[PDB]
Amino acid sequence: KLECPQDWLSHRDKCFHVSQVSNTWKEGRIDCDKKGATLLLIQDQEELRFLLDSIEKYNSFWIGLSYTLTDMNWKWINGTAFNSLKITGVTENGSCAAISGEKVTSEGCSSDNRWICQKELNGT
Amino acid sequence: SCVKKFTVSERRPPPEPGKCMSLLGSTLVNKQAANKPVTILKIFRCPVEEYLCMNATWSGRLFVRTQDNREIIFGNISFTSTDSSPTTLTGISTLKPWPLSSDLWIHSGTGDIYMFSNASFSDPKCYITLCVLRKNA
Ligand SMILES: *[C@@H]1O[C@H](CO)[C@@H](O[C@@H]2O[C@H](CO)[C@@H](O)[C@H](O)[C@H]2NC(C)=O)[C@H](O)[C@H]1NC(C)=O
Ligand SMILES: *[C@@H]1O[C@H](CO)[C@@H](O[C@@H]2O[C@H](CO)[C@@H](O)[C@H](O)[C@H]2NC(C)=O)[C@H](O)[C@H]1NC(C)=O
Ligand SMILES: *[C@@H]1O[C@H](CO[C@@H]2O[C@@H](C)[C@@H](O)[C@@H](O)[C@@H]2O)[C@@H](O)[C@H](O)[C@H]1NC(C)=O
Repeated sequence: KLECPQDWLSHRDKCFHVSQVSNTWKEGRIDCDKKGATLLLIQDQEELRFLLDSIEKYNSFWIGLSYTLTDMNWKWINGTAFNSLKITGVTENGSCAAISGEKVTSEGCSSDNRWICQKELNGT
Repeated sequence: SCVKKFTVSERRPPPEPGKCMSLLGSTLVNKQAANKPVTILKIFRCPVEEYLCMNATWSGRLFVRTQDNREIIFGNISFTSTDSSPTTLTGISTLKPWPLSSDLWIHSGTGDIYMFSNASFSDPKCYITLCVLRKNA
């Protein structure tokens, strides 16, 4: 068991930080890096429902998933390609993903949202 | 004077004449002041390019999410762009009776959405459709 930082949420093999500050997906990404963390990488629906039940939940929160122009595909910031969790939207209306209420929605990267940072275990 | 720019999208190009594109989100205009307990006034803007500098139309739907994950579309908005002039607001329609509290309203001058941070609903967002027009449309 790893000691989790001050005012950070703990669930399974992860530490979570919900921002109160709103900004673009890129500025959100930079902020998680300055904290020695990365944007949220959703493992499963159990991790998702933990956050929903402990988050003000009606607002959108940037997650570590975007449409990368080099790959021309939806990819997690960890390099893993996205599979069906489903991204909701009738149309292509943005290249950046966010948890909207309970659903995962695509939104414009230049939009301003809060974000969830994560610190995950990777050995000893 | 009008210098062509496209910053309302960072990973997608603007439509060619005469195609359209869907844009979802909102900007927090007073971001620097707002990111610094008290109820505060947040100003929001639709994903609309001020210096698009091409004959185009913007048509959007404004909404919030409630405490029970329901989406409330409180209004419609339109803007036009010209090759010679910056983007101008051309109309606003609000849902009557007003489905929200007095803690959110749309400004008539610009199409800016003014909200108090004490609101019992989410930050406003615009579903915009940008249609770039063909030469002499
Ligand atoms: C990158 O992040 C993704 C998303 O969090 C991880 O994907 C999960 O992988 C496990 C198996 O290790 C699956 O059981 C889950 O269903 C996956 N979730 C989703 C939503 O894809 C992935 O493991 C991470 N990749 C690396 C290399 O660490
Ligand atoms: C963009 O729209 C403007 C209209 O706002 C077009 O300007 C007109 O151009 C014709 C000549 O082609 C003139 O006779 C008109 O007086 C102009 N109208 C105004 C109100 O200025 C312009 O041509 C359009 N641009 C493109 C590339 O099609
Ligand atoms: C929400 O806030 C409304 C107005 O807020 C005002 O502006 C801030 C910046 C402060 O000056 C504050 O004292 C003001 O009240 C209120 O009119 C309204 O009652 C509030 N609504 C709820 C649900 O609390």
